[PDB]
Amino acid sequence: KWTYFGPDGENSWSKKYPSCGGLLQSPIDLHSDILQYDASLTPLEFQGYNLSANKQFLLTNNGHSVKLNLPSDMHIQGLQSRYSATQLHLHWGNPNDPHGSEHTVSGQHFAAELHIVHYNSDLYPDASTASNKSEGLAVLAVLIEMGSFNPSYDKIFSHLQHVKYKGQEAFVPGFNIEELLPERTAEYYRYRGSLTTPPCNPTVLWTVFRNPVQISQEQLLALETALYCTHMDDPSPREMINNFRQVQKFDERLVYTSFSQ
Amino acid sequence: KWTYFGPDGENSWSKKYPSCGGLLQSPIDLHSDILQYDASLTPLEFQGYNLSANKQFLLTNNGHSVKLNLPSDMHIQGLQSRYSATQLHLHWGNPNDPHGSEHTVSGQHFAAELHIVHYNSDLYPDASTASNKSEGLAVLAVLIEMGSFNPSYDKIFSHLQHVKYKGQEAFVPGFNIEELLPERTAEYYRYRGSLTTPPCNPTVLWTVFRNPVQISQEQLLALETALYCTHMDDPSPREMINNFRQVQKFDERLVYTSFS
Ligand SMILES: NS(=O)(=O)c1c(F)c(F)c(S(=O)(=O)CCO)c(NC2CCCCCCC2)c1F
Ligand SMILES: NS(=O)(=O)c1c(F)c(F)c(S(=O)(=O)CCO)c(NC2CCCCCCC2)c1F
Ligand SMILES: [Zn+2]
Ligand SMILES: [Zn+2]
Repeated sequence: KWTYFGPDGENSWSKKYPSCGGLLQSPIDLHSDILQYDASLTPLEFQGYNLSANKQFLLTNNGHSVKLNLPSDMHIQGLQSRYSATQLHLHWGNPNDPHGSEHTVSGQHFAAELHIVHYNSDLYPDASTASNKSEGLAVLAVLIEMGSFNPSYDKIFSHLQHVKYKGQEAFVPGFNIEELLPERTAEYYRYRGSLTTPPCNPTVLWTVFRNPVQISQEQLLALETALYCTHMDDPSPREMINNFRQVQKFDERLVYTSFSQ
Repeated sequence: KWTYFGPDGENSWSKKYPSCGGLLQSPIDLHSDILQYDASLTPLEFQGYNLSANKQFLLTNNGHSVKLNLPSDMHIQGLQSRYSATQLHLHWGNPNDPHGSEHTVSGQHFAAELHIVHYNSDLYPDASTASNKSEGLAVLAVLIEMGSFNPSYDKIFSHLQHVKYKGQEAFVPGFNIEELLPERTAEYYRYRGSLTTPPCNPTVLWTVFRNPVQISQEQLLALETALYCTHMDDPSPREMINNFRQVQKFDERLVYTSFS
């Protein structure tokens, strides 16, 4: 059992999960000193993001986040191997401190962060297997701020109130995930990192888009209040909040940008 | 041992020291949402900070920072118990990313940070005994930014070449420690936290001053380049850099300010 608050909190993850205390840890603060423009950085292409509306995809509160499972036929192109979708999830903060992105940009926490997890399907038979292996994962990160209502994100946020507790499962009608991407996806930060949750394997190529998306005050509140980290039967409920890991040292590492300034 | 890097860096500190994976950990990001003004916070009074120019004080490279020993006559007034000085020390980054303050303000790392450690000498016989007890410590933080040369800080820095390796020591003549403090010291952040290094006891009354000081770029480069974590006879040597902890979750606590 690992949490984001307390003695089983992030500082103690290394105890049972050695990689959490290891190399190439994520997330990071995105700031000019570690940034380098790289003009070999080409736009990604997104394939099979348009999931059938006439089909439904499994949403899961896993006691640590709310995740939507995704079909392996959805993949990205523009990286070295094929990367096929496995899942998306979010991290966020709390109504007292609604700044719970994981990556930060010149020290600024955004409101929340959306992650779309892909695995290496040129090399590995699944995501689980790929996760423990080198260059085995690729994560897309969309920074989220407060602003206008977001009908596309609502396509997820409306099933929340019905997966409130640990282990619970429910169904979203398939939709076009590219709707969850920001403006100018060609402009992004790229670097080598790790899973931000136990077991923290250093196996992730991160792409964090330069531009954020906007969801409204109420959707943001909704996301921050809907879920619990605990089961239905648990005598000591815990609200699912602050489910972002703190930024990590970035020693001898560099973040590559597809954009100049 | 414990380091700021590698498999013995900060995310593994809790495997050696229970408190570093506990509550109320320092340092923290100083940002708008969690600041609460508190008109109750009166200016501290610094007693016995004008050290005798006629006395030498030990400056030690301990493999983690450079620390100057301070006399137990040196104390803070203004708090509920008397707090007496034990030492001061610093934290910093590296020439390639010269942002190594422990506290950040609105997410921004300053160049470096100066810490002046005190223990509660109304309750306890010394610092080490006080290190694990209620209301044990009060630490003063001074945020450091790169800029104008600072004569006073050079009263410490000018000696850096003498404490280059771990276990190495210089002697420093007394000057006024208050000269190290930024202006308007009445203006500060205040919160309950911990030691930023192992054993990380959650026994520190923190006071971070609002205003940064400046040191020159030469002065900061000396601090970033003179010192080593390893002994002189270590020919597999570690540079002393990035000797600061990442900011901690701080999300039931508030930080109180004395200014608006
Ligand atoms: N920010 S993250 O992208 O590194 C991340 C999470 F934050 C996260 F919580 C998870 S998971 O524990 O919720 C479970 C995945 O469905 C994964 N998942 C990865 C690691 C777990 C191995 C199997 C799935 C591969 C991705 C994950 F990748
Ligand atoms: N950031 S800090 O102000 O809490 C701090 C340090 F960063 C630090 F490095 C030290 S250290 O020089 O002694 C090396 C760490 O072992 C102390 N020293 C205090 C805490 C040590 C235990 C009890 C005595 C109080 C001094 C210390 F207090
Ligand atoms: Zn994630
Ligand atoms: Zn310190």
